[PDB]
Amino acid sequence: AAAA
Amino acid sequence: SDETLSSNPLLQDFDFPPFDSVDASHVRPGIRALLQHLEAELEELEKSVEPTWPKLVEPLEKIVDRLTVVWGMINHLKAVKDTPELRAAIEDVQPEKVKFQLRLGQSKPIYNAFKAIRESPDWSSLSEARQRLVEAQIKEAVLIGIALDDEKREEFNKIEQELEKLSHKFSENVLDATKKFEKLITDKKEIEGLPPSALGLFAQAAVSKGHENATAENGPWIITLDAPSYLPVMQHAKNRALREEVYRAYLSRASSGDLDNTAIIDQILKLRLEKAKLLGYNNYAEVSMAMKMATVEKAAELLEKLRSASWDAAVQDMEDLKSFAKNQGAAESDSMTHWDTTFWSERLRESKYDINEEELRPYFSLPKVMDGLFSLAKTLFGIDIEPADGLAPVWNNDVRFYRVKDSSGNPIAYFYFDPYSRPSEKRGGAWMDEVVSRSRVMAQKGSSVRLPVAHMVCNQTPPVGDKPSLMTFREVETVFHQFGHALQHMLTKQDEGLVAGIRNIEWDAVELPSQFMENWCYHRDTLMSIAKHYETGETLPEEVYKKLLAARTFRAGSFSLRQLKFASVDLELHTKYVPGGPESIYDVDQRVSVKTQVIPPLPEDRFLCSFSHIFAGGYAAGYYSYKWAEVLSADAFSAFEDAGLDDIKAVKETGQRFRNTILALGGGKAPLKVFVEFRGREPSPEPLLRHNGLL
Ligand SMILES: [Cl-]
Ligand code: NA
Ligand SMILES: [Zn+2]
Repeated sequence: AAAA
Repeated sequence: SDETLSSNPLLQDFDFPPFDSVDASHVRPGIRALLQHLEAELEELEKSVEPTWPKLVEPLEKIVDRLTVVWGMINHLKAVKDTPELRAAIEDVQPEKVKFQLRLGQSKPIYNAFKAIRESPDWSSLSEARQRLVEAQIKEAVLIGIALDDEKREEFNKIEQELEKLSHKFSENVLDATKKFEKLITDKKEIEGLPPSALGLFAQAAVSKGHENATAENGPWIITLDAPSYLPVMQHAKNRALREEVYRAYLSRASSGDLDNTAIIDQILKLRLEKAKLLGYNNYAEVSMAMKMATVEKAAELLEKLRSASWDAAVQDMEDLKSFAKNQGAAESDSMTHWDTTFWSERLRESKYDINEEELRPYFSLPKVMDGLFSLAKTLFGIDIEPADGLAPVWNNDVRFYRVKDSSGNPIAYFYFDPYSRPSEKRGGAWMDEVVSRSRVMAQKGSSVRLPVAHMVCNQTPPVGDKPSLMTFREVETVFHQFGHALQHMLTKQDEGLVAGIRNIEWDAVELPSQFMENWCYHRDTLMSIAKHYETGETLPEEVYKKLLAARTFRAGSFSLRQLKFASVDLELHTKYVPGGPESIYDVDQRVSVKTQVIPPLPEDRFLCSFSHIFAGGYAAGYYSYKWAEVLSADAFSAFEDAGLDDIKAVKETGQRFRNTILALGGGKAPLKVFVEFRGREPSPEPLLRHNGLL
């Protein structure tokens, strides 16, 4: 996952 | 029951995953049957392996792709539609899946074939993307323990198995802890200061827990720890005792009893260090850096540079809050605490800039935000995005689905968007995930490429009653951020599946396009295109836009230091810290905080227990990746500033170059080289500092  | 195993939705060929027909009951049979098939395929690959694309890379991608897509869809459902039955099913099969991943990654016939390609006399003629692919496969095999003799190998595999189990546990505990807290307030007085929007949410929450007479105006209210509920309390509750309680509850999530993540963290760090030693490194950070642009030294240097640039501003921010609270006659101004910060920051922001978040909300409705975002994407990148709901199965009635078309009207990609907080079943925060990659190998017979598909997930304030979701500016930025990730996945021009999209991009570069997109929230044409009253249709007044613009750098020093604290504690925990000694993770937290916070954390601070980025995410010894990439994103944005943001011709020309470099090249070229191809020179931290008023 490319989170924030 | 009553259906064949062969009919299991997880085992079918599908264009879009069967998100509407898969549940816990499919997982054990589906995953176990799939793994048997992939085992046989791996055997066939190993038996026929040659150092060529058709005999190595293509059959490998077919194996990797199937597992990634199917496990990906299950893990996505776990993240957005958690159930006890789904948890149990994933737990039951996860070791078998991990065992297969280790078997595949540790394949000596595959590794030896890749080395033969690397050692070919005409290596220099192989395409850059394919060179990147080969180099990545070789490096990854060593990092998954292929060079270890059989005894050390066994130890390595046991470590990998346990880490996978612990990370899943960590995230379940966080969800459960956020879910558990409920504050029922009967007395209208205790909720003084909470705006209509928050009252409306807390009442809507009260209805769902039995209180059917509950209204926003009068009826009872339920306070929860998910962001859309938690933040308004910390921003607006005049009752200081309520702020302290809610703050302390948030800060201690998953830190005691059944849901305690403390021992889980301790074990994770122990295992990570054991893994590092097995691989011949000094600590886990060195392992992490093997696949990153940075080194431990260079990451620490950047953090210290940004910290030094942020410190004085952060101290002044603290003094500003004290001064303001004191000038309001606030008794706590003599002893400001962590549960006063957000409240007084908001009061200061309102007074200083004359902007009230509640009054802005009607101008930021999700449908208009999406329209504006798509308009921007058309201007910058030449793509047309339209609703395609019905084309792909979805897991919830709130999930949107879109088709992305090029200028000729040809579909080039798709994405799902699951926008609203749903804390009963859905992980917090916001993220992007791959659904399927752009891939020549995985194309249908007749067509040249399988088109890429992405997930965007946010957790913004849910719709109230019949109205659309009305957003804060931060929620708008969050949508732009995840859309940036989705764009890099979707607009990739690589058809080499294993390096397409965001794959094989060094982790400290993946937050480039996402953070890049956030800058456009302040671009006048973009903001004005979005900011239309949801009922009235009127554009946000010019004078209000100017106030929003003025407030951009408010508390930039404090926001910066907070991020640096997270990045520094991550690095410290994976470098100097050794598990098992008298020093705890909270002692590390306290020590690191001395230089990265203006006041110490509470002794009861347990934020680490919910730091899923580093314990149940891709950012272990890597949280600094945000700031590393933000140097890149700010500098990339400065190319538009240089070109002329008031010149639509310049904006489109620059946008096209960005589209054809950062968004196009995936991991098929080193990220620094991609950046230089766009920027014209190596990166500078000056734009980042300038944008935030920290020069
Ligand atoms: Cl092996
Ligand atoms: Na590195
Ligand atoms: Zn991100």
